[PDB]
Amino acid sequence: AFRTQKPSLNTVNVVGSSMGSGGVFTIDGKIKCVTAAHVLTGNSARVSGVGFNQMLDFDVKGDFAIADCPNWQGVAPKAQFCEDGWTGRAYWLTSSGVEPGVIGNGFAFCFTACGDSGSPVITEAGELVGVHTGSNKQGGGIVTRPSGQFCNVKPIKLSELSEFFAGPKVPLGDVKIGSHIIKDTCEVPSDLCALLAAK
Amino acid sequence: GGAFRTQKPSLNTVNVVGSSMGSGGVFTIDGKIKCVTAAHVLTGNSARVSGVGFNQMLDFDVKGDFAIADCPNWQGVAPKAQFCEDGWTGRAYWLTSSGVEPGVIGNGFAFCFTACGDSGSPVITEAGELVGVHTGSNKQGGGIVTRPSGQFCNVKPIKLSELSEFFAGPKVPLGDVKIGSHIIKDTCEVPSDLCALLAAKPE
Repeated sequence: AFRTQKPSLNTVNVVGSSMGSGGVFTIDGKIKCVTAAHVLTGNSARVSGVGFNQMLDFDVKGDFAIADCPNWQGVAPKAQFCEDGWTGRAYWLTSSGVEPGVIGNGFAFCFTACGDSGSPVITEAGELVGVHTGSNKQGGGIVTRPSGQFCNVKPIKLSELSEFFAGPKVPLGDVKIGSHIIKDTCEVPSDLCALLAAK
Repeated sequence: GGAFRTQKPSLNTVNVVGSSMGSGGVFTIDGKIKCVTAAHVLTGNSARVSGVGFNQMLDFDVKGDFAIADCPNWQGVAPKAQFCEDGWTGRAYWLTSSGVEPGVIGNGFAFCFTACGDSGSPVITEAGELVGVHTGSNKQGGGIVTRPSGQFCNVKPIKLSELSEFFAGPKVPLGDVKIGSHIIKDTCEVPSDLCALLAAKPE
């Protein structure tokens, strides 16, 4: 809905013990690929994309997985790991398109689904936050950082979520919310209400 | 409706009915509660202005297609607003009678998917400053916004690349997405937020 129709160019499919996503970036001069550990079969998966297909082996910390792949001839955007404790708007580079979301203090918010595990999560400045791990199917996200630390699906204030969205306040209306959200307001910035109603 | 439009209007939005039916908004400007809309929706320089629990005939001061009136009896939300600076560019919101629609104010242009009834919608920066009021569009996103002075942007041609600079997200390929007759297609990739918006306009 708020997902693009096509993935970004550096987004890849990643198949190991299940099918998920990943992406390719230039980090520390080297072209690398990140995804979620749990989609790999052991430490390996077949990484496919436009003009690419090759098995790769990943270094792993918790659900975070990274690999060298110097055969990538496509674009590999520069991306460093963002500072720990960074919060803000971000993008989930999934295999079925880019979905917008939020990285907050101890939480993540984004509408994701099966096949999205492994998606890179990057800041609006292109810095890498981590990779998508999973969700409660209601916007409550699990993101894992290169350290291996992660956020769980914990209760959040609608008011706190709202701080990450611009636009004048509008009534929620009949828009259903998501059971991990503490509904501490019936009015929300328009960008957020448009996102919530698109779920 | 529009493209990425909220189901409900912002709390300060009003219906404006004069010689036509349009939108308008109520703000606190120079310490006074005022209503802005578009001059062409008025009858002469009057319209009936209504919201929940408010219904009044108002007389407006007009410059070009910009109109503003006093409405001191308004009891609802009325955000403080100052005019934004000349040459201001950035992301903005159109406060229409049928919901809030996101858009962009660029150098000599405006982009937002609008339609009949949106005339008179306040256009405001993400910080809440007033750019002007919505006047009209080519229905494919090329908009005319009229500033308080009466100055306005035409629906001039724009490069897709120049429109891209106002949107965040990794670059992604344009798929199906039809763009808009006034847009010069000088790239086939676009930041994800722009691609999502473009693809959300109905046939």
